[PDB]
Amino acid sequence: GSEEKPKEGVKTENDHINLKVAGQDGSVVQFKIKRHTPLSKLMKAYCERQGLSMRQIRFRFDGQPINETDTPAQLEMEDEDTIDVFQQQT
Amino acid sequence: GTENDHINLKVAGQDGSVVQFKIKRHTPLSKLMKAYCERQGLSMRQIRFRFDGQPINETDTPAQLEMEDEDTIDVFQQQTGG
Amino acid sequence: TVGDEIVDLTCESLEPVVVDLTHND
Repeated sequence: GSEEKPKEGVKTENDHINLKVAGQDGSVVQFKIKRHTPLSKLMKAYCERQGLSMRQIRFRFDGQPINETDTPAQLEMEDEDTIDVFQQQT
Repeated sequence: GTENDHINLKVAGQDGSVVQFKIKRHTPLSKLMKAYCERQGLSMRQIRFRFDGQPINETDTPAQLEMEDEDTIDVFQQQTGG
Repeated sequence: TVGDEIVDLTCESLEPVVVDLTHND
């Protein structure tokens, strides 16, 4: 119904952006996260979303693992950017 | 003239209705627009205030925008950056 | 997606100098 976060308004961190996480390469999710904040803050969203250990899933960013600890800013994420999640049950 | 004191900004609501607002230069326009939202009933999030030809940010300031006490804040509802 | 997004990040904005409001409109 509602949609916040600067629709493509990534300037200089501390200006929250929407983060898209693609899980199991079957669909996508759109998270809203600033940047300077570790991605591990985001990596659990998907979980609370799909029911994932958070630590068990595997995320990625345009050419980066973004090992949660990685903050979007540090890596240079953007609004609506995506972070692919690939984690089997094995 | 004006360094870090107040300055009046004219915010236009796309419909041709602009408003005057004194906002201290080094102050985030988020206040001036907050008054605009106050003036009517906008959301301030669904709104994007553009400065005389210059996308605006809640944190953007007249100084930061080289405005003055005789400039104009342009208003646009959702379209600019954040 | 359909649904909010929890995460809670650092601050959002900073105000160096203060100021009041006005009427008009």
